[PDB]
Amino acid sequence: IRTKVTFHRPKTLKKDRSPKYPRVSAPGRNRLDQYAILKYPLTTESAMKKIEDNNTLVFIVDIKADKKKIKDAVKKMYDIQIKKVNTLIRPDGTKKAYVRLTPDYDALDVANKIGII
Amino acid sequence: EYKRSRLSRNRRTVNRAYGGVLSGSAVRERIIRAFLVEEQKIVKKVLKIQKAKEK
Amino acid sequence: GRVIRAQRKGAGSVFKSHTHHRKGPARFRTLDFGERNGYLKGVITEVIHDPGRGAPLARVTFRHPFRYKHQKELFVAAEGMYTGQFVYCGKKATLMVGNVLPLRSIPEGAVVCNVEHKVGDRGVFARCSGDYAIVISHNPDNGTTRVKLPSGAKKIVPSGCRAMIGQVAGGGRTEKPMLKAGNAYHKYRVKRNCWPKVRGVAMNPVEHPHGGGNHQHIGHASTVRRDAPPGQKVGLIAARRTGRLRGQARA
Amino acid sequence: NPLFEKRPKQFGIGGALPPKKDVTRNVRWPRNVTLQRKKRILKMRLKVPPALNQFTKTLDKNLATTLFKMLLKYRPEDKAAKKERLVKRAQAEAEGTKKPIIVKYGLKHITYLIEQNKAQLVVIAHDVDPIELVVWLPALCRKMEIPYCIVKGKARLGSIVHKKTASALCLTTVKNEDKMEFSRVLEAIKANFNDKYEENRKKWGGGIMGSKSQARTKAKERVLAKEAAQ
RNA sequence: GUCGAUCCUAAGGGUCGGGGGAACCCCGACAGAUAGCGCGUCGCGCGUACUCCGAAAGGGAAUCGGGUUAAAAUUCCU
RNA sequence: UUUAACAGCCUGCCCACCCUGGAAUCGGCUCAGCCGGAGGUAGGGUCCAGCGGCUGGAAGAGCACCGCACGUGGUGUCCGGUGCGCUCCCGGCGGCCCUUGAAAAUCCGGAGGACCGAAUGCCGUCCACGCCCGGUCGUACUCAUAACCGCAUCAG
RNA sequence: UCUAGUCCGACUUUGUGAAAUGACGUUAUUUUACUUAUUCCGUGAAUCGGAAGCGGGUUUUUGGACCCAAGGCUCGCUUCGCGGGCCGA
Ligand SMILES: [K+]
Ligand SMILES: [K+]
Ligand SMILES: [K+]
Ligand SMILES: [K+]
Ligand SMILES: [K+]
Ligand SMILES: [K+]
Ligand SMILES: [K+]
Ligand SMILES: [K+]
Ligand SMILES: [K+]
Ligand SMILES: [K+]
Ligand SMILES: [Mg+2]
Ligand SMILES: [Mg+2]
Ligand SMILES: [Mg+2]
Ligand SMILES: [Mg+2]
Ligand SMILES: [Mg+2]
Ligand SMILES: [Mg+2]
Ligand SMILES: [Mg+2]
Ligand SMILES: [Mg+2]
Ligand SMILES: [Mg+2]
Ligand SMILES: [Mg+2]
Ligand SMILES: [Mg+2]
Ligand SMILES: [Mg+2]
Ligand SMILES: [Mg+2]
Ligand SMILES: [Mg+2]
Ligand SMILES: [Mg+2]
Ligand SMILES: [Mg+2]
Ligand SMILES: [Mg+2]
Ligand SMILES: [Mg+2]
Ligand SMILES: [Mg+2]
Ligand SMILES: [Mg+2]
Ligand SMILES: [Mg+2]
Ligand SMILES: [Mg+2]
Ligand SMILES: [Mg+2]
Ligand SMILES: [Mg+2]
Ligand SMILES: [Mg+2]
Repeated sequence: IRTKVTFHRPKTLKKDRSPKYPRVSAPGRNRLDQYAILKYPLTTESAMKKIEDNNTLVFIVDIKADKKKIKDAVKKMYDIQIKKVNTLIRPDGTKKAYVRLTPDYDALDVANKIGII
Repeated sequence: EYKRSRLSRNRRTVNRAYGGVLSGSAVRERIIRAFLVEEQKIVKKVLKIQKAKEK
Repeated sequence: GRVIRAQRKGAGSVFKSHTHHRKGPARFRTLDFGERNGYLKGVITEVIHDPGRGAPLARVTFRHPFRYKHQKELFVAAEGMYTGQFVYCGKKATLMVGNVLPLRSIPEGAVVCNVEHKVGDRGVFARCSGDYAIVISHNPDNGTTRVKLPSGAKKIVPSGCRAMIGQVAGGGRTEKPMLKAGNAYHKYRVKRNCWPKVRGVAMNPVEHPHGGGNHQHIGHASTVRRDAPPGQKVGLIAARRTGRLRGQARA
Repeated sequence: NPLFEKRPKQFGIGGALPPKKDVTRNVRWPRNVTLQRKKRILKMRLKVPPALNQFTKTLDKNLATTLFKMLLKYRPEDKAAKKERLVKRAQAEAEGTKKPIIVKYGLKHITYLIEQNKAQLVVIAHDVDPIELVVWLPALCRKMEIPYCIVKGKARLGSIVHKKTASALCLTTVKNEDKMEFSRVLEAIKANFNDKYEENRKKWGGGIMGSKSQARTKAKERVLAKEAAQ
């Protein structure tokens, strides 16, 4: 018997796809690796003052990189921990990242290892 | 600003039936109405039993 | 020529009804078993104003016949209705102002409003403020009823059609003079884009049959036939007569 | 236990909410369901010409079971059975026979057998769609003096021949061991379809109104009948 | 994270199905097996045909002083 | 001649509400209204607003002034009055309409009580404290008698 | 000199009957009956039709509340606890 005057489509089984061949032969290579994310540090006078005043490293990064990926790229690249990352898109269309290291790390020491100072 | 995480429970409740929804006077009116109307139904029910047996 | 004003209204656009602040359609409950056989009690919660509608509206709450929930309704308010009043709808509802009954249960000579034309259409006749219908007679053989409409016309409707007892509230509205263009502006601001009206004789020939001439004058009979095509049918359409209605004509 | 009590509910208009009820007859069915139900009604409302009305007079249930039981004894071989004999012959051919007795199916093949007068019994399905495929078969069988019957279910006929459906079946010859009971079945079938063919050519079917219409019509004629005696 | 966009809906816009149309296109939830949701752990219950677009002045989770640049900040520093 | 968000405590406007009590010789009351046996006046309470008060924040800051050196120290930042004043916000009342002046997201509360623990150790917990996390895009500058449009560094 | 629209008739959609009248078993006209074509109205398609029981000759002083069944009978039962069946309706 039916207690509802409105007919509702009954639930039917649905299977998950089990393709006989993969549409793509293999996964694509990672196009946003650590080297792709971190293009080069910024060596302007304004950028340099932030190395010691704020313990901050200024990087030019790929425009498609987010703060989460920048944080992981800096960890893999220079083996340093980050307190916070601030990003902006410059008028020339490139992305700049202000990376502040934790007190456990010294930006000036890391800057010398990079080779900008 | 009424969100539970932002306001203590005592500030968004009144300890009474329909507290925070009906005033005290309104609750009093409903309670009396519910009791009196229910009593009148009993009178109607009994009153028709005395007349039903009339035969 | 160009498309005259009367023709441009049908396309909609700037001539659509202004309904932004309207409270919704005012109508009876949907006909169901309870109203067909017995009666259902409702309570009036508030009497509200509907922009563009002279007659006030009444919000009524009903207990749903078979669902655990309230059933909200919006009725055209009858004269005498008040908040907290109990309203009874159904075949066996008593003959009192505000109740909704089928015409079959309403005796001859009664005053009714919001009368259905088709059983269950929820009311189409006598809905404006101060208007009502009068039950004339019943025809048990045909199962039909005769009622007198506000215009003075007699109509046959099936006896199952529902109607509210009494007349529509808000009567006497049109007796008060407006006195001002601004009052007319506010009246039609909430109805539709129909005011002010420019006289055809004040226009040019391109946009109205009455336009043009070195004097303002129609130049041909303003009475036009029924079959005139759109754009030509202006003035007194299919007029059986004209001039002041004297004697039996104004009956 | 005195703590248990009866709590009756007073139903009716404006009373206690009624419990869950069967509203099946009021269900707003999908389009497909509605169309097939209206299709059934429309067929019986309209007058059915005799050539189509003869398919409603199907073989009786009691005789149908006997006829279908015999057909099961002459089923065509299955796909697995068919392959199993073709390997028994290949080996036989390598190592250096009787005509089968089975039911004939297929409208094209059956019509040929009827025209050649080699058919002894034709079984026709009553629910062939389009009906024009078999609406003429009874006339052909009558003209060829071959007994025929109309049975219910093209799916049932198809199951005999290992097919989803079959429009009609034919028996060119039965095995000699059971030619007596088969002969009796022919007499009953021939007396119900072939012998009644001429009288059924003027029997228009359909014209059946709905139950509400019939009740409303029967009430009107009672008034006329009740006024006849007075 | 705290200023906005982003979210919400307004007049309205764009559409499924259906109905039109040689077609470009027209109508726009109106001819229809909606979307799914809830609770247990896949089952029960519910279920009225749009999970769409439409506001940097409508609605709306949360940042404040003090300091800092040649040029930025309720965003940087404390 | 200064005092932020935020936190706690206090205060309790104009209204609303509660208890006692029972009013004509009617009284209470606003600039205007208006309110009272459907319970006034009066007496005592509850609640609501705050861009109100105090403390924390916070003087360690800011500002002013006087020094010492050419970063560093000291002193002060105090006590009242006034209003048909101006700007903004709020409260309450009244006038006006044949005009009665959006919606939804979201959030809070309520009615109901299926179901559920313990014989006292489990269950429940919108309480306090502690721990972790925080995407994307916009952000410069002009906003105009020179950064917008008018062919321009145009009296528009 | 034409045209959208509009009015009007025929055929088509378009079937089932009856009566009156008329013409040559067919057949026109008129009125009327039927419901499934077609058209329209209503709803979240929620008590329609018929026949029984019951009553005689289910809800109206009130601005409340109202759902997921109490109860009875009856099988299985891994039993005084679960799962089904029929009433309640
Ligand atoms: K034109
Ligand atoms: K206008
Ligand atoms: K005018
Ligand atoms: K003229
Ligand atoms: K906005
Ligand atoms: K608003
Ligand atoms: K700060
Ligand atoms: K704040
Ligand atoms: K900025
Ligand atoms: K200028
Ligand atoms: Mg940013
Ligand atoms: Mg005028
Ligand atoms: Mg002029
Ligand atoms: Mg002209
Ligand atoms: Mg914000
Ligand atoms: Mg809209
Ligand atoms: Mg489009
Ligand atoms: Mg389509
Ligand atoms: Mg719909
Ligand atoms: Mg549906
Ligand atoms: Mg959305
Ligand atoms: Mg949007
Ligand atoms: Mg805004
Ligand atoms: Mg600046
Ligand atoms: Mg007092
Ligand atoms: Mg302090
Ligand atoms: Mg100081
Ligand atoms: Mg201002
Ligand atoms: Mg509770
Ligand atoms: Mg700026
Ligand atoms: Mg400037
Ligand atoms: Mg400016
Ligand atoms: Mg230009
Ligand atoms: Mg009829
Ligand atoms: Mg419909």
